[PDB]
Amino acid sequence: ASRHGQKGTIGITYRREDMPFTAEGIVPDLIINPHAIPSRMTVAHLIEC
Amino acid sequence: MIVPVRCFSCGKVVGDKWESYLNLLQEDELDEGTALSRLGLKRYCCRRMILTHVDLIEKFLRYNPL
Amino acid sequence: AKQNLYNAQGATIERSVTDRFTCGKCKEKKVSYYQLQTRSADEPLTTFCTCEACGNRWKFS
Ligand SMILES: [Zn+2]
Ligand SMILES: [Zn+2]
Repeated sequence: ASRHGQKGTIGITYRREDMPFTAEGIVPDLIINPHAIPSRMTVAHLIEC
Repeated sequence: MIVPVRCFSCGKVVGDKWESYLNLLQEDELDEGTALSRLGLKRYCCRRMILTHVDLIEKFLRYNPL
Repeated sequence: AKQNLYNAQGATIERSVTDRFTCGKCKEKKVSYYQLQTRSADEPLTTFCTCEACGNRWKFS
């Protein structure tokens, strides 16, 4: 969970070579779904990021 | 705790750099952002670990076991 | 007598509207709403609906 009440669990795991990746190669640690944003109204999470 | 080995994101070895990053802030009086730059960590996934790791190991170490 | 007749007839709350949705039965845009949340905290408000072209009620999630 975050510091904003976004509790959740791990669905599955991936390695880097099929994790998505950005131009500098910063491969992310973890990906959460966008739909947890609007209905939860958790703006400060985004601001923190 | 020690510095981690091996940044979780990227994989570059970190841990050689720790005491260097310390003495960059002890006598060289240097700003820390430039300290990491001069240490040579230009991606930021690597940069977060040195900048946020806390060293509890010596606070452990000040006991007297055996 | 005029003041008495005015005081006889009572509450007339009037249901402020918008024009975005259409009626579930009449299918016209005179729609009025409300907000509050009913169920537990994990979900948003209820988005109550109240048509005024015919008086219909429905709801959106
Ligand atoms: Zn890294
Ligand atoms: Zn209607």
